[PDB]
Amino acid sequence: SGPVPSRARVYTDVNTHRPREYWDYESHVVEWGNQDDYQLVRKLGRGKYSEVFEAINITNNEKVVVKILKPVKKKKIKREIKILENLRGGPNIITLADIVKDPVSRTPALVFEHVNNTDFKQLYQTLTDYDIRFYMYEILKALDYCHSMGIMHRDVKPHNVMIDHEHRKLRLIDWGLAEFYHPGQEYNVRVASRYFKGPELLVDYQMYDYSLDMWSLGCMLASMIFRKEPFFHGHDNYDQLVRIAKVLGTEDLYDYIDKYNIELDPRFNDILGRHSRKRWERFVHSENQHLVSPEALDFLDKLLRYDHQSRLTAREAMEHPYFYTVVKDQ
Repeated sequence: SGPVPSRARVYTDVNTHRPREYWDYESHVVEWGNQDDYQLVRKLGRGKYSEVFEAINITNNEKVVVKILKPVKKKKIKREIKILENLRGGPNIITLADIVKDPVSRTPALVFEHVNNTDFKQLYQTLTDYDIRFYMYEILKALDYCHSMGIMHRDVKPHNVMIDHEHRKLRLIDWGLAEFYHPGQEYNVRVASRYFKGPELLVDYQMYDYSLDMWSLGCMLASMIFRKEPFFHGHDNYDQLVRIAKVLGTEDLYDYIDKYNIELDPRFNDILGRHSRKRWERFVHSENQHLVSPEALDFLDKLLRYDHQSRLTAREAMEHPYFYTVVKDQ
């Protein structure tokens, strides 16, 4: 008959109670800043959709990050801009400062607050048990904020978390794939990076919600505590589900597709097979011992569920025993 509907357990109708202007991004009017305000200093990186530069605001000699957009549908640019403006001032959310027309690409360039960051390459190297708890807690603040505001990030992974370790300061960035949550809406499943895609995305269940972000956060945590980056390292979208299935087992997977009456791709038949659910202990060795605790495993288990309804919400996560010691400190 087709798949069973679903709604977010939390923040279900927040957008419905807003004025349409809040989520009706297609009708947002960009008000352009002055592109001569900013002088480019050096290239920071290349994205799928942007070139990223360090720049100076000459009017006030402050350091900024400029994201020059590749050509993309104006719809998508209005979205990102709208989401960024709705979220401004929220905890650990990157601040958009200005928006300008690049004279050379004739495309938008978003201008962000500068964040002096340590590379997750050289960072997930040096992190103590406490650091991970602290930063995950900081990420959860950002995710509970943006979910409470009717927005799912849809691209949570280590690249999108900026940490200034010297200042113990964290920002969730790259809001380019983020969407407004509406009960009943069927989303594109071609979001997130492979290693971070929820099972919902992999079996093509379009009526997903904020809980997607919680899976992704599970993948990050797994890779930090067990020191295997990325944790679920599939070579393509089908191999990804099989890698998950090999840890979480096939019984719950098939239970999941059953509950939601999901029609599984015939390609998946010959490859999923039959796998038991593994105990987390099998990833604990002497190099990662000091980051793994019973608290940490209980928490990770509660994030990494096929059934998106059963995963913790950002808010429930934040009150898990794993964070008791960081909560007391603040």
